[PDB]
Amino acid sequence: SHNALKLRFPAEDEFPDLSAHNNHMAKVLTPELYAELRAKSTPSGFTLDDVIQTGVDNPGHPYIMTVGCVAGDEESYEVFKDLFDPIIEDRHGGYKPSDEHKTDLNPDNLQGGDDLDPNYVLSSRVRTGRSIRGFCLPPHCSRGERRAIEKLAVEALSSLDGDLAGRYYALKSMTEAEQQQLIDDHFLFDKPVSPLLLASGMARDWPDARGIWHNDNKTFLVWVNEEDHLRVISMQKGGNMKEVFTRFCTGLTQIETLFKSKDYEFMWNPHLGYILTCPSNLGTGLRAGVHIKLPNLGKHEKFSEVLKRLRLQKRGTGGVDTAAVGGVFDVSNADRLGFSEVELVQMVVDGVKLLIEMEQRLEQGQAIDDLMPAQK
Amino acid sequence: SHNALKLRFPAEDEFPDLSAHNNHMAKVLTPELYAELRAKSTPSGFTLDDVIQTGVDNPGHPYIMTVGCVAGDEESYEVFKDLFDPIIEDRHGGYKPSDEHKTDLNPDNLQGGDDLDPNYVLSSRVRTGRSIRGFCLPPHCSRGERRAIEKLAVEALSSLDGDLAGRYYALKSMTEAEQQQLIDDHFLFDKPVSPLLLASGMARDWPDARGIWHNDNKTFLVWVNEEDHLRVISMQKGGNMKEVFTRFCTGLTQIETLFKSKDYEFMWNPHLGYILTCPSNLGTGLRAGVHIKLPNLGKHEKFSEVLKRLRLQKRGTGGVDTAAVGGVFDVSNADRLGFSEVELVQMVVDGVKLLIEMEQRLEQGQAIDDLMPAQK
Ligand SMILES: Nc1ncnc2c1ncn2[C@@H]1O[C@H](COP(=O)(O)OP(=O)(O)O)[C@@H](O)[C@H]1O
Ligand SMILES: [Mg+2]
Repeated sequence: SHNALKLRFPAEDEFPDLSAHNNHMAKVLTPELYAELRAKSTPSGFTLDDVIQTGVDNPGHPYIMTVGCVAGDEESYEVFKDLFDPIIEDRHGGYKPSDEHKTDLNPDNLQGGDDLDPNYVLSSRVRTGRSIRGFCLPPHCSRGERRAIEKLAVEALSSLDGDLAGRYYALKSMTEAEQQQLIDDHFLFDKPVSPLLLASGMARDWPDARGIWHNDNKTFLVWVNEEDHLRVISMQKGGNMKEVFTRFCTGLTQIETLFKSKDYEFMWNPHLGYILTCPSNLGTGLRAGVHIKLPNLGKHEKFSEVLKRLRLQKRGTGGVDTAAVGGVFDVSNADRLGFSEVELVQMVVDGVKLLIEMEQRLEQGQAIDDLMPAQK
Repeated sequence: SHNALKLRFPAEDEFPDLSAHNNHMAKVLTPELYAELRAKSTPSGFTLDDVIQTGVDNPGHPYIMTVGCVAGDEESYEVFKDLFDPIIEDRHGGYKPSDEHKTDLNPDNLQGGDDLDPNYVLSSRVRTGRSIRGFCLPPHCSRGERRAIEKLAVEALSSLDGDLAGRYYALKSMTEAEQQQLIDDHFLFDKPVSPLLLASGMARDWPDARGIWHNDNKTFLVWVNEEDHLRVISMQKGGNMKEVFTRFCTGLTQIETLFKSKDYEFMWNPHLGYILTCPSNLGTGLRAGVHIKLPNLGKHEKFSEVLKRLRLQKRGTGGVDTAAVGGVFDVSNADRLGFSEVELVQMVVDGVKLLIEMEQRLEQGQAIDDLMPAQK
């Protein structure tokens, strides 16, 4: 046993140096908490050192605040709750250990959002992730488990029909140009270059058992075995978020149904909602957003604050690990736990509209300056 | 006695609540049939409540309907025929109570099948199950009966020689080395984890009297006292399905002959063929299939349809085989009752050969429409 060897050393000699680190894990992990949890392990053998490695290796990130830790299996969140609970509370605006997560996958509860200004919104996307109970998560899953997961996913998705009928495209089976085309077109996950993906062990055996399934129009897609067992995605050009979300809920429900038929269930509990690798993706694990052109807003003052006020996050055109190019920003809901899928999409819709108005505060004749403070 | 107690309650007080159930048993068990059959029992004491317990415990799924009942002895099918007959008819595509099942274990009747293209067929296999008359089935057999069955099996199997010379491995005394080898060879079975099997009572006293026997060449395998008294499997790499089926037939014949010399025989009758625990396994209880490479066809939208038309079904795989090929499948006959063992193996042989033709067409980037078969 390796952990057994490490346990021969006093806890202080193994405690990581997080002095110049800026991630959620670093903000919570103390010498005391490390000494208390370093001897524990989940049934699959995942340990605290495994949980925090990415956060030790990556002091920060150039575009967003990172969590700095991952779960290796469903039991990770329980065995190491004294580490995860505070992180979750911080990352998800005060979500406490005693709080409950609520789901709402009914499109009808989303007001408007069916016509975000086309001149500003180039495309709308809604995604989430799901883990199959009984298997270890990507940071820890063996080649055998990953292949088993791929087998089940492929089997299940082959049942989707109608507008959701599609095909599975194994990473290994596509040419270099085919892969890059899908990536650049915003459909497929990038090559394993993410500092998180690398340091957490999620890039092992790449591209074995990884792939993408999608319908003919590429408006509904499922990533298999990338950062999570499954990443369910609904997307299309334009700003009809309502339509995107409706298709999302429909396909997501049909997928769970298919899995249940085979007696498989997604990792889920009343407190954390759906369980995923990264604590930031718990609850709904939902990220709804748009590629929005705001060449001046992205430059304007306190833009970072307007997004913070609306619980929104910004990413590059190529995603979280990229910068915005041509003034096109990736704007989506920053929160995922403590709000329902419907409430989340509603925040993006309402937030975008504002961003647009704030976007039109110069080309015509206006600008924030008068009615602003007076916080109430 | 206990049944006498229940008979003191009105039938509707003992009637199971199958409001949210989706299994064959639930479909046919009306309040009237329950009241008509709840007072009956077989000579071994098996009652209707015993027959349907697993179906009451396991609701099944709308999309995938389970059987929901089991036979506890040979008489169960007769005593509770008013339950089983409709279930059998529905499950086996219209097999009527008056239909006859023809058994054909003569390899000479199989046309060809000795040359399935080895560039596609990685291995061939034929599996079945048998029950020994005079003993209750797994859900109901006592420790004594189970041990008696094991002793008979071990004795007969130890008599096999030459190509069928083998060794017996009791689960009880199994070492770590033996189980790992058995695991690597895909020969091991463990205590069931399926609630459908557990709820029937078939896993009692595990692993008492359970065992694994296989010949030295590892082309003939027998499981003792698992789902049924005996599960017989013949296999080998390549596409010589005729050879596999021939070994299958010879092994079964010799075993049966050894049993007869001791005044024992397999449960069998002109209507249901070989009697087994689950109604879905009646008739031949045979599954003949191939591990086959079909990377192109496997991605074709008409793949599931072609298999359906050929009266075949598939299962994806999770090994290095499909990983390297990008599509290896387990394809076998779908029918069990109303077709002889020969007709069933013939359908796999004929179907496979067409699948290979379609695969070769797709390799040439051609269409397979002209090869599409009509439902048979
Ligand atoms: N609103 C959007 N419209 C079109 N593509 C998008 C949108 N948001 C993100 N993407 C695509 O998703 C990728 C980045 O995904 P991130 O890494 O941002 O996904 P994460 O949302 O997985 O769950 C990028 O390559 C980009 O092409
Ligand atoms: Mg991503």
